[PDB]
Amino acid sequence: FSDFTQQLDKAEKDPEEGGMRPNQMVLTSIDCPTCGRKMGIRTASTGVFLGCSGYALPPKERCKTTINLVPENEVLNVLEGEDAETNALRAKRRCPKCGTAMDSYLIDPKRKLHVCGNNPTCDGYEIEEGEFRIKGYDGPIVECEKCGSEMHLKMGRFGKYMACTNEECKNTRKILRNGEVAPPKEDPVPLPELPCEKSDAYFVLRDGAAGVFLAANTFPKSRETRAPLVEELYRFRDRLPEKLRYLADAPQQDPEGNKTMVRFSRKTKQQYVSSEKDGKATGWSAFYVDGKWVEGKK
Amino acid sequence: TEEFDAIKIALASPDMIRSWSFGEVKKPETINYRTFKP
Amino acid sequence: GKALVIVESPAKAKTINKYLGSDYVVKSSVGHIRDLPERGALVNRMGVDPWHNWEAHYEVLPGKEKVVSELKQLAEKADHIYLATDLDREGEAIAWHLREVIGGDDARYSRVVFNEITKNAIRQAFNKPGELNIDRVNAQQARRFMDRVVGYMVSPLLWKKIARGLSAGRVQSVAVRLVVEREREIKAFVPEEFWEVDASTTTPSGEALALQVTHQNDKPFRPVNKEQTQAAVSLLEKARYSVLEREDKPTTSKPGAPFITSTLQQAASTRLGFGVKKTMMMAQRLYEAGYITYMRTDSTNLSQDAVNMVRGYISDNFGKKYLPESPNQYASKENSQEAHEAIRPSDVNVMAESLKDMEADAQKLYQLIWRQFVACQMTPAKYDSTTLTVGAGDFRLKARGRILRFDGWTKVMPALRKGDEDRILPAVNKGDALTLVELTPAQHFTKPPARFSEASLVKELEKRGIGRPSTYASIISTIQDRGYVRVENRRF
Ligand SMILES: [Zn+2]
Ligand SMILES: [Zn+2]
Ligand SMILES: [Zn+2]
Repeated sequence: FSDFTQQLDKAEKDPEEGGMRPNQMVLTSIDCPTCGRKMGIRTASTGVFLGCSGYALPPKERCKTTINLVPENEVLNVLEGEDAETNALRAKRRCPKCGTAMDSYLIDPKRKLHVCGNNPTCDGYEIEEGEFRIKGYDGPIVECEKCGSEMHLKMGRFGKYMACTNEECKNTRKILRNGEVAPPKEDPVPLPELPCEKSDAYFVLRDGAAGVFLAANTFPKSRETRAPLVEELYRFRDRLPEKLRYLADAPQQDPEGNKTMVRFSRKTKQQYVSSEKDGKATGWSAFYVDGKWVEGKK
Repeated sequence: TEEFDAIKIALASPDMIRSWSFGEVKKPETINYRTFKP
Repeated sequence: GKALVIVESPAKAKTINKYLGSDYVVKSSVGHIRDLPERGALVNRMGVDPWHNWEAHYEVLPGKEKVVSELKQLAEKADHIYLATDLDREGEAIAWHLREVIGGDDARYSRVVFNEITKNAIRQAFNKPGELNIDRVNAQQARRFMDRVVGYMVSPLLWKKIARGLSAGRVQSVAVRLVVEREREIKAFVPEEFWEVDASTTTPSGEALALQVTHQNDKPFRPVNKEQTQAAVSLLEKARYSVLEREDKPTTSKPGAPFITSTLQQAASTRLGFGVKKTMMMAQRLYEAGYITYMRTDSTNLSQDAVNMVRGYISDNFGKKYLPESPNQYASKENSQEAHEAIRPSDVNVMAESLKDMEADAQKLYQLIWRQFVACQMTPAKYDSTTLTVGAGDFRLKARGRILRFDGWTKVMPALRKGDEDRILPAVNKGDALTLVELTPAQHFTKPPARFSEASLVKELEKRGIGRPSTYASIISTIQDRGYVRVENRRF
């Protein structure tokens, strides 16, 4: 501990006193889409990314625009055997200022970027009219309904959203409690009277193609998951938007006296009610068909 | 109507059947029960 | 009354309760049961106080409540509790925690170590027992605390200087360093061009003989460009070729050691395309179904029974020429220790094809483990190696051949493919003339160091004693999730 603390304390100090160097911006000739300025190459726990020096300027002159740096993945040819790694090294550009090889990244469907291996100790950079494809980030592959391009999952200051990789389209979906993705955005209603159980939050009611679901108000942090009970809806029936009221009319309990929950029948695009015992389905369901509620075995 | 003279039969080329169809059906769905619409 | 015995692995318990029957109540802790969760907040978070003589705050794992509980009431109908965890410091510590969670009086506790499953072992277990070693326990507490301090005190520094979500650790950070150094090694690599020249010739009889040029003017032949390669071919085309020497010699091939966690992962990766995590999942299934021994081990040792069992099998299924006079010996490390044993089938008589209750991949893994275990105790493969020395002007040429005479261990573990020396050479004697047919020049380039694979990095870690069998897989994942390295085409 004595040795360790000697090192830790020294590391805590300013770089000039021998402290740990904080991350370092290395600029490059690229135009920030928000302000055109030169752009620099940056590392975060998320990966390696392209940033605009306005990040270091106070609010008045602050710029939070960022670009993701998609690397060119080395594709070693198994048929080349021992050659496969050597040719990969041959494939790389070499830095002007030093013998060190360079590693390659995509900035536009027209542009490609080379960065030295000893970055940021070495500041060599190169920019090429090279065109390849670019991904906004990575996660659950989704297809953008507005342009057919791939859509991925992204994280930020607002939790989790879903966005399309085509730079020409900003169509962004979103994550929801009990489904892969949610079309664009939808119509929510809050309830302060339903407390969460795994967390201290409160529950809110949401709608989407997935169905109608409850969710916790600190959604990115709580991420708590359940469908609403019919008796719950009946208790907050006044808050329910005009369409949703019918769900409150639905039979609250099954013939065994178990309690009922609200589910979405994807095959028929309609809400239904079902009952569970010991958390397992009772094999009973009721549906809404032409202004009436009908019930039977699943 | 069409005043045909005879009837002919043969195997179905995939391009021919695809030319018949006015679209592809890709899901097991039939009709909605909230509103009786396909 | 009834005696309560406690071991680490459930599978091992069920097996012990058998070779002991009733009268005793065997159970397992299924792991550690308890662990950790100036600035007071920092100390509360770490669970240990470096500024207060290392006072700690252990607490049952959020997933062992039942285990601990069910173990509680069982302590009632128990006369004397027998802690039977592993003899190493980790096992010793699990015993220490059990004793402090179950409470009672020291005399109510005893420490026993099980050699093997054989009754010749489970018996001697209670024969000459002892109690827990406080020194061993404190040694493990020291390691656990040092790893804690580093992770909970260095990471925050990273959050401040570099970025949030970052981590640092004794094992974690050097694994990354290894990948970083190999990366820089590759990016700085500059391929070197070199040429090779081979010559096709005819013996005085008419047989074909391929030769490689090895020397010129008595210096290793290694042209670096086409020009130099041409200057040489021009001379070789006009030269007279004659045999200098023919060295026939008996050579052997030896089987490898039975598997350990690291080597199993590497073999499964090279011969079955299995990733480290998958290999361990299949191995886990096999162990729990009683087909093989613990999948986590760093020792290639084999018990005498295991050795008699396999020799017994080799003897009935292959014959004498495959059974060595006495057991094959290996591993002489003077600092080596003894722990569990090597990974092998629990019963040599059980073939992979008879495990119809296992997935196909688990059968493939079992077959890999089986064959390695049986080949290990068989006789060497025998070959007749031939080396031909040829002279041509100022050049020296060579040809090497090999003819299999006895497969030995390769009977159970075949040569996937013929090697470069697995060929034959025509009859020719010293002084014989050779007729040149054609000369083939070949351009080549040195290649950069290979990239690490999951198993490959594990191999490097174990080589330097960095991780543990039960943590290798876990390490490979953490460095990826943390964003320090990435895997592509199964390479780091
Ligand atoms: Zn900007
Ligand atoms: Zn450079
Ligand atoms: Zn789009």
